[PDB]
Amino acid sequence: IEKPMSPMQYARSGLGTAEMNGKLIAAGGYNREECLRTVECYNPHTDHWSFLAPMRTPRARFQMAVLMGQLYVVGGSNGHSDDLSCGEMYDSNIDDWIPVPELRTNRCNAGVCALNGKLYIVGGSDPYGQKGLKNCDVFDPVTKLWTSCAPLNIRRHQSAVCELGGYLYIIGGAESWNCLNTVERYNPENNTWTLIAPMNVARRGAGVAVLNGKLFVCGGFDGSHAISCVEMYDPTRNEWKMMGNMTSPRSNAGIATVGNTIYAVGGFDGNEFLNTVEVYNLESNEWSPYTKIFQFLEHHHHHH
Repeated sequence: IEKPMSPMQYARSGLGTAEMNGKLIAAGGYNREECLRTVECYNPHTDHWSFLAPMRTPRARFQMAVLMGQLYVVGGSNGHSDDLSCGEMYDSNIDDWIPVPELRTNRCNAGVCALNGKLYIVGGSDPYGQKGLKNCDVFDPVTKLWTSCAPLNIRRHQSAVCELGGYLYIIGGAESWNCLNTVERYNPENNTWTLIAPMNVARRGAGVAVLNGKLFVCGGFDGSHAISCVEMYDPTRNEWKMMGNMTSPRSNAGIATVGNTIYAVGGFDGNEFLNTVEVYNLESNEWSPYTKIFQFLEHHHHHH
């Protein structure tokens, strides 16, 4: 009737995550052992993880966006001594990755996000530098043409990015070794970045999920700890609020909304690389690694 959620097969950090067909996608990332090209997929109804088609090459320190029902991955790094990594598009119907040569780059830890049918690429860094980038560039996957975009006010990498209400929010990150609690909002109507209410806690490698028309920033690294703090942002009020803490501290983990439940997966807890998963509960304001098993013949469930 109730069980702790099945962890991933591989421990992952610096992974990309996204929702698709009511399932949680966890692509790539790395750990103390290796870099990953495998893509895992959690079915909440059956509480099983399964593999999607692997990426062309191992990819970590990258971000993933959904654009018109399709996953795009941009940037990242490997252990193959090859800065260049072609962009990849995932067709959910075929279960295979399509190359997008126009998205080939060596940019790492950049915010990758969709908005008005275009793919935004914000901040990040060359795979060796710690100094951030202000750069913003827009890719139209239909016309395959790039277009210029106003730069950030503050250079940053490992920021959490997301789209809500037709604006982009870039959240925290790091400038050199300095973690940021600053948050910038992009307005595509007049091409501007605005500094909005900062977070309570400065974070790099934090994750974000949009739910109930609000942003839920979860985890990251505050210059000392890999933390488990969660603070929400309410656009209509322009202010942050500390929420229930994750059951594990996670930096550079995977944060995404699947259905109307926020999921947290993988990450680095300060000592070990994680493969665990947990969910947030909105009304109760609590995280839990437990899930209630779906039975369906009398007492029969997918765990036999």
